[PDB]
Amino acid sequence: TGELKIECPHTIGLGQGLVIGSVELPPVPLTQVESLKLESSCNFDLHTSTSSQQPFTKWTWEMKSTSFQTKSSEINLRGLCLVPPLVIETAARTRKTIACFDLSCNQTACQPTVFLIGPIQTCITTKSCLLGLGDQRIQVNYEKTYCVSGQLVEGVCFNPVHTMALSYDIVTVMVRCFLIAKKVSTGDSMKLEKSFETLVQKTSCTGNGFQGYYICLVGSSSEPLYIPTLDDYRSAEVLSRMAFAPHGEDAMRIIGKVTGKAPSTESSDTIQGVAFSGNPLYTSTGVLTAKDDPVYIWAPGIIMEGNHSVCDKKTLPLTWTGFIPLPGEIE
Ligand SMILES: *[C@@H]1O[C@H](CO)[C@@H](O[C@@H]2O[C@H](CO)[C@@H](O[C@@H]3O[C@H](CO)[C@@H](O)[C@H](O[C@H]4O[C@H](CO)[C@@H](O)[C@H](O)[C@@H]4O)[C@@H]3O)[C@H](O)[C@H]2NC(C)=O)[C@H](O)[C@H]1NC(C)=O
Ligand SMILES: *[C@@H]1O[C@H](CO)[C@@H](O[C@@H]2O[C@H](CO)[C@@H](O)[C@H](O)[C@H]2NC(C)=O)[C@H](O)[C@H]1NC(C)=O
Repeated sequence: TGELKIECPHTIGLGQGLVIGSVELPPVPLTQVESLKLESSCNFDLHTSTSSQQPFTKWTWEMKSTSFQTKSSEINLRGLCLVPPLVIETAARTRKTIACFDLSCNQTACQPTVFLIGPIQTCITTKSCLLGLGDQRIQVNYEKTYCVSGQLVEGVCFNPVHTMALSYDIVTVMVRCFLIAKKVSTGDSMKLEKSFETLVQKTSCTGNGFQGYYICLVGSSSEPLYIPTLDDYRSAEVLSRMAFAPHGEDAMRIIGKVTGKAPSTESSDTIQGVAFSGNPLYTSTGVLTAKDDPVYIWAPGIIMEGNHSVCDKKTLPLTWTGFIPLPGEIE
């Protein structure tokens, strides 16, 4: 039994906050990954979006005798954290709970990371409940916070700044973000990879057309944070940490550079990365930055290219976990 801890605040407050928790489970063989279904015995209202079938290009490597053979094909996965637009943003109002997983994989095995997001009211209704994923049971524990006004962060009770203007103590908090595909008809407002390129590039990249955004939750509970929100200091912070740690923040053995075709029907290579063996470390899921219409990739045993300074064959991860410093008061 794994443990997914939810830190519950003393009050609901302004209504629009969500709780979030997550746990990384033990390795399962690859052949079992396509069968994985999240089950819930919990007394909450599961959003059905994530358990539908979702098309991915599977990209894999084998030793050959540069010394690699890669290949790819299109498959359907279910239960992954591909959250539709507005679902997280309006979950406090709809009273919907999002439960989904990401995959961190080597060639032969995957560690699912289960994410649970939902309304703060769940803390009134629920002390503990169970999720299942394949053969693993997950104990969700809702636990009331030691603090009076904030959250337990690095063993310290902390409340961040709230005002919209400019004016403190500084505490480093966890941020968890989910990639959302969202197109507009006209212009470049949703061209997410262009935002990264302005932050970390010298010269002009021609074709990074992916349209979407990240939706993030800060700490154990917060209102959703949209990335990018141009004049928000927290958005700026998350983007900068993403730009320097594109596979998130926290033995794996690097073998070499690999390329491949995504989707597999492409005549030439559209993706690159670094093949590895040993313990999976980063998530193995992302989207090509080059296509407006998302091309989703699952690349077990390969760290797909996420360096924003590169122009071609790069990706954005489906989920991203890191840390940002927040100004506020320790109490
Ligand atoms: C992908 O990652 C997975 C998980 O990280 C990894 O598979 C695991 O590898 C370890 C070690 O390579 C396996 O450990 C074995 O566990 C059994 C359980 O009873 C032990 O009995 C074994 O012990 C013997 O082997 C050791 C070899 O050094 C000795 O020190 C020891 O005294 C024993 O003789 C053994 O350690 C584990 O079972 C698997 N896990 C899974 C889920 O299959 C895998 O190697 C990674 N894949 C790649 C391609 O890198
Ligand atoms: C991210 O990508 C850029 C461009 O490929 C890499 O920048 C080069 O890095 C080498 C060694 O650090 C330098 O000698 C080159 O002059 C750099 N070129 C440019 C255009 O900046 C960068 O190292 C990559 N970051 C990684 C792999 O972490």
